[PDB]
Amino acid sequence: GLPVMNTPGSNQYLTADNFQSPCALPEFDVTPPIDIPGEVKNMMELAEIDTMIPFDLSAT
Amino acid sequence: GLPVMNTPGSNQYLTADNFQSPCALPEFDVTPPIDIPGEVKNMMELAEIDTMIPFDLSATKKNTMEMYRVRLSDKPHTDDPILCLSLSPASDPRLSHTMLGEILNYYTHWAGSLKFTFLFCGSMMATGKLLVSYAPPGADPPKKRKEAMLGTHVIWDIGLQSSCTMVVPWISNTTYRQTIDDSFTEGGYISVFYQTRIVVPLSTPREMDILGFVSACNDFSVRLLRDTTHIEQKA
Amino acid sequence: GLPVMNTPGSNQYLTADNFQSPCALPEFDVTPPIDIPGEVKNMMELAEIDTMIPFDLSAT
Amino acid sequence: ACGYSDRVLQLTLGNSTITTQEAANSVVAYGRWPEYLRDSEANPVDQPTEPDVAACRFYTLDTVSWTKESRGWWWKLPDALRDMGLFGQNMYYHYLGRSGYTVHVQCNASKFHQGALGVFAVPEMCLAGDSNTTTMHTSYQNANPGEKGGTFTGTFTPDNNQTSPARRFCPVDYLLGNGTLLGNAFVFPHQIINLRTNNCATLVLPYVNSLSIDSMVKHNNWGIAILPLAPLNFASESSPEIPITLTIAPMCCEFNGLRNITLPRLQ
Amino acid sequence: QVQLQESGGGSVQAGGSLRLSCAASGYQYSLLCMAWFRQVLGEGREGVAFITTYNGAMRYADTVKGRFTVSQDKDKNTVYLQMNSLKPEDTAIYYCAAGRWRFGDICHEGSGYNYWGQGTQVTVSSH
Amino acid sequence: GAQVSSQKVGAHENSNRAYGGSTINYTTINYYRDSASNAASKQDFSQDPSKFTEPIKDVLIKTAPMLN
Amino acid sequence: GAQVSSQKVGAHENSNRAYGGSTINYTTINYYRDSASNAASKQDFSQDPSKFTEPIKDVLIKTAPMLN
Amino acid sequence: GAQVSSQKVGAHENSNRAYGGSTINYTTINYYRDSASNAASKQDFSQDPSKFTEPIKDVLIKTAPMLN
Amino acid sequence: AATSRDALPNTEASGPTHSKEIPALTAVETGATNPLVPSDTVQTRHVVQHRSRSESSIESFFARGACVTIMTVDNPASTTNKDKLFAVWKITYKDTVQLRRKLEFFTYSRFDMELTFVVTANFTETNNGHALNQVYQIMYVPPGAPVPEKWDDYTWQTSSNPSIFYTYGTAPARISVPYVGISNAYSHFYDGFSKVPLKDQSAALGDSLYGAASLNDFGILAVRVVNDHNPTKVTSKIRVYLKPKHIRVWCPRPPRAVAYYGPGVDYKDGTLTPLSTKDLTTY
Amino acid sequence: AATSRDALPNTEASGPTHSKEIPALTAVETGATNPLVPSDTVQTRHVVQHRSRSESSIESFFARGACVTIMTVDNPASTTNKDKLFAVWKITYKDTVQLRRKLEFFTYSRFDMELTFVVTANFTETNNGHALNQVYQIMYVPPGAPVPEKWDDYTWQTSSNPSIFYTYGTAPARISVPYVGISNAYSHFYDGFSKVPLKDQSAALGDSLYGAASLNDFGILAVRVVNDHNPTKVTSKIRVYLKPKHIRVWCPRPPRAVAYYGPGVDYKDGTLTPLSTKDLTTY
Ligand SMILES: CCCCCCCCCCCCCCCC(=O)O
Ligand SMILES: CCCCCCCCCCCCCCCC(=O)O
Repeated sequence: GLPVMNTPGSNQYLTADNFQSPCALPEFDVTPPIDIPGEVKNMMELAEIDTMIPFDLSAT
Repeated sequence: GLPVMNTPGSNQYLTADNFQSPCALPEFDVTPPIDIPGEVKNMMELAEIDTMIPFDLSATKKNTMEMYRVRLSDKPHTDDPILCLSLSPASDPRLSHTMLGEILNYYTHWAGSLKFTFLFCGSMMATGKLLVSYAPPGADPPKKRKEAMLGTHVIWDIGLQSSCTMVVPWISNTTYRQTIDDSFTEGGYISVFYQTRIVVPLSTPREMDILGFVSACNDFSVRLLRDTTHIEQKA
Repeated sequence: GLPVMNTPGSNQYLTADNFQSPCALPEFDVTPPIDIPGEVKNMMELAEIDTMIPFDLSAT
Repeated sequence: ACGYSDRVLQLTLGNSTITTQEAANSVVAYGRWPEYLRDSEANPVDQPTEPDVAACRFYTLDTVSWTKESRGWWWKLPDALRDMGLFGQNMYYHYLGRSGYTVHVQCNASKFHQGALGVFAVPEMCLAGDSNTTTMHTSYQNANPGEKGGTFTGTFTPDNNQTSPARRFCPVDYLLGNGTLLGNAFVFPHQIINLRTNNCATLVLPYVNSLSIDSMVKHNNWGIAILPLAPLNFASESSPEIPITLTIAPMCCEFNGLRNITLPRLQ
Repeated sequence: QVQLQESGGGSVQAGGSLRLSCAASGYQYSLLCMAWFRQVLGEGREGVAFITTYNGAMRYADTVKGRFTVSQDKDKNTVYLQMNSLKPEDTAIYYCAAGRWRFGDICHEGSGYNYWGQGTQVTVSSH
Repeated sequence: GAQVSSQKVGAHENSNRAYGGSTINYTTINYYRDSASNAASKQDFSQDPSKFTEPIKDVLIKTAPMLN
Repeated sequence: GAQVSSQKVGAHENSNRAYGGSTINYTTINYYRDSASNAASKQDFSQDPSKFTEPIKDVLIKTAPMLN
Repeated sequence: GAQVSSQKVGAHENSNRAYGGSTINYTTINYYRDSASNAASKQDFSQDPSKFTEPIKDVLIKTAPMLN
Repeated sequence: AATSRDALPNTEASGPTHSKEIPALTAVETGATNPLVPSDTVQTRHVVQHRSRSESSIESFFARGACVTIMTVDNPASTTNKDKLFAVWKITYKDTVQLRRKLEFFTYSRFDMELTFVVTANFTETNNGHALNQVYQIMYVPPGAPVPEKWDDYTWQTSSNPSIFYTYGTAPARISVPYVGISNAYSHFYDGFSKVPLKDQSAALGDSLYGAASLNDFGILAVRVVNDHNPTKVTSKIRVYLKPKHIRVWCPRPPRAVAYYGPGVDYKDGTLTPLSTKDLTTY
Repeated sequence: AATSRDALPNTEASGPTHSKEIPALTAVETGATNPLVPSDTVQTRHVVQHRSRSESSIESFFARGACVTIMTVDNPASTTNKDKLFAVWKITYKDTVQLRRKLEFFTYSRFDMELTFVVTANFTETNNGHALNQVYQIMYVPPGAPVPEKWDDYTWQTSSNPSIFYTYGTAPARISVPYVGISNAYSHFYDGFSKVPLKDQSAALGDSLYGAASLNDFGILAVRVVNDHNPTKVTSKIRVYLKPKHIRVWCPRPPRAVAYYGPGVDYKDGTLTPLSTKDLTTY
């Protein structure tokens, strides 16, 4: 059928890819998510929270 | 699913391809580009910039300052050449190392008009007229003023305007010439002869020198990229 | 991604095929063709030109 | 109409003015006139100091001697102008600092002299070393010669003291110092001072670097190299000599991040 | 790099006839300009005859011309030199150089020759 | 940006509400940027052999004597 | 969300009711989310070498004496 | 039933009548029936760290003394 | 408008005749091929013709790929005295009969080529030694680039030489190359010389080879076995298939009748006899 | 608007002249390249020009992938005293001539790179021993992450190091990486020092390396053979091909004329001679 050609990279597993794949548990009913208080959206937000710097790291 | 068939060429890595592939750093924020002054768009532009041709590559003069200084004089008028040069913008040692030349070593076929500009550097008091000539190829390379004379040439005249430009029009059989030493697609000859003689008044340097520049005109273009012979890494 | 299946004939080089492939010299400027006098379109035309038959093919 | 010559020019910045009668017009490198850092490409957040007139003024570097044995000369920026009044000062008192330049290389002879000097403005002019054993080893002191500048040479001489190496540059002239053919040098903004025609050169260079603004003390932006295309001969004279003087000038310069004064070990 | 495996000298006397064989190792096809030479004992290192790989055209040195004939073994990449009428002065260390080529230009001495042969010496004894 | 053309049908199956009858078409889509890479259409023209067969200046009228 | 562009045709087959004539187009569809992954269009612009060749402040008029 | 979205362009080629300029889009088509199988869009929202940084009942006005 | 896939002219019905019109007669002397149709001389019925020239159009005549060469490579052990042989073949169709004769029917042509590479390998020594799947490199050195010297020098860093990396045991490799002539058409024949022998010069430097032109110079292909030295020697061959596409031609010439001898049109002795014996009186 | 694939300006017809306009004359002194066209000096006919610069546009100049390195890995037997060698190569184009010279024509650039990995293997010992198809891992350790220590330590758990798993005998591997500079353009040349030697400090701590900047630091690649110890030792090499795409450049510099020596612009003795002998009077 449709004539295609495999280009460089066919069969290369990229841990950082983003491709779709098959489902190992067809039609599974995902339990609806509740409203848990305190949802983070981006790591930077955590970074905007004050943290106590350990200034004195002397031997003892 | 969709019935497909792998045709010839599946899994062949073509260094010169143009296919899309996956990203190794998802969502990376590319730093915006600023306006750096002086952006080049095409190699040909660089080729349109004047570069000093090293005309004298004699045993002792090669690879030393003396290579870019063509020495004229105040000797009496003769019909002998001041400088010769094969129009082989890539194969002739003299052109081979100029900007226009260096860009040519990355192509297989160059094309278009080329221009030769000369700059006189002697005293203000010294004067003259030099004949710069271009003979298309296919006859004895001119050796006496007489013959150069017959071909395409410009009779310069030294003065308040320090530089003279000669255009070498694109007159050739094919539609691009081999960037290598080839007879079929040869280029021609450029030559310089004293039209008069360089005269100097008393108490003036008797021997002054000229500098030559080559470059491409707006109609110059190249094609079919190749690797260059102007560099090698032994081991 | 797109679920496909390789049918009979995948990887068979047919000298008489007609498939597209990659370019080994990207963006090459093809020199424009001139009008050379005498362009043939089909082998049959040549066949419609008279040719002298060698009728006598005797030993000598 | 009023005989305006492309030979008679008058440059004026701050409290100085350089006129000239035998000019070969002027080059605005790359075709971009210098300008202050825009908001589109701004980077550092604090208010930028704009010394203006206190900095935008022609400073004159020390004069050199042109003879038959002169192989060439080279100067880095802002380096060279590190002792130049306020611009010298404002340079040490900041982390960041972008600046343009207007280089006016003066040098006159007489209708009876001859020769040609090519003034080149190489962006990011990295020069080569002197030792053939250790790469990129050259020391800071040597790398920044200041207002005196350094010079090109006729032959490469290897640094052979491996006990206490000279760690300096040894730039070979025909190779534009950095292993490239001089004859091609003509690709960088430049002008040729041909004794028969003009007596000065005028290049206006706009700040060119990989960043929006950068450290001055650290990274040199520009590089002015002057080499004798045609050697200097005079009369029937065995020892002719005419002086060449560079008068550079910072333009549209701005610095950010005031701190304490930096004292670089210059020796 | 191209290799030029030469063969095979000897000091036979006047009027003699020997031959030298030199291989392409190497890629003999259109490139190599197989040439002959002989180093006249320190005088001395002249070009004898030279063949064109692509066509099989020979040219000789004004000295050797006629007696010496250059031969070509196209398929088995060898170029010969039928050294005829070997006279006492045919005493010199023989050579086999091979350069590249100009697409259509004939293989001449002023042209080549990039690579070098072994330098197998053939001497012609005297009477 | 497809290229839907027709195919000249030879052996006709026993169908026409799919195959056989209703003019069979094929789709093509050029995949590369260089002309040099496309597959030959084969949808070429033809000409008259006259530029070869009848190269005579004064137009030939078959019915008449060829040398008048 | 395709990218149907044109191809500059070089050698023209003997066709025009498919190939040759009627401007040949090609289709492209970006498959990934990152710009960094697309194939170079090659459909780039050009400029005038003036920023290099004629870097002179006072516009150069070729016909006239260059130093006035 | 495709998903044609846009890509935030980083390094811009020298093109704009294809690449560079005219907003670059990409197409996606979900191939499976289970949500669990789709590829992450990455087209996620952001919020204000206030739920963490300013968890104070009585709205904080920076300009004023924090303890009044 | 008349495409290749058009039906040939339907033959008309024609009856008895007794006129002054002479269809039958000609004078090939003019040089004009007498253009008669069946109906001109004999009586014909009406016939709706269905045959079309569609499979003989210039395109279709060259539509089959063809062997052009056999390039030899190998990977011998590191212990061996002989050097790892890498092949370098100059690109010219003239190396094999088949495609050449098909190309000779035309004086000139313009054709974008498509190359295919079938690579087959095998062992040499009778050792039950193994070899891991090999990877080949086919590098196109255009006229004038530095031709590879050692199977492992820089030249192969393919900075600009369009190359191909073919793993063994996969579908043959294929690349497209547009018309690369320095002219307006490739010259299958070049009558003349590259250099004109000048009156004030040496014959040597004035001499070239007849029929040898740059028009048909196209660089070389370099092939090597990328995998390093392996204990068991493995030789391999690379067959190159060329299939002219998007072709057009100019000026018909008669087909080559006697065995080809070398790159020129030239012929060798003994082979100058094409036709066989047959009698003038025997059908 | 003027794209790369546009026809060059058609050359105009121009006849005899006797005026005060001086095209021919210049004074390179200005620094301006005299802009003449063929028609300026000699008489020309009208010519409709067809050549276009389309194949020399910045994009096309870098459009070929290029070798940048040769990384060595291997999987020796578990019985061996030598430790399973895993390669670690710092990412820098400067390791090979070819791409570097092509890159040197420009002072600065911005280019999204595309890497390709061709992996070839072979045996070493002359044993008819076998080896199962191997699987390679190429892990990109960005600046500052923990560089692998043993072929089998945690570091390889690639929690965040974007990695690739390449099975041998399949089409070469390929990944795209966007412009990752810490600047606005990659600096092919950096005039200056990282550390300023201070007057109140030790020269040692004040000393850095000329022309060495972080601008061009990009982490390392770690390559290892995933399959565990195998009775028969098998070495393999990983060639990395880099092809700059979506490229743009800034400020032209003259091309490198003498052999490169090390990561700096520096040169060694003996190599400082580029041009050859030729006579001023011989064409
Ligand atoms: C990597 C392989 C690329 C192949 C490119 C092959 C070079 C072009 C060869 C063109 C062959 C055309 C033959 C016609 C020659 C003629 O008769 O003039
Ligand atoms: C898993 C492999 C990912 C590869 C990522 C490579 C790291 C980026 C390398 C960028 C090289 C750019 C070269 C220009 C450097 C310069 O001259 O400043």
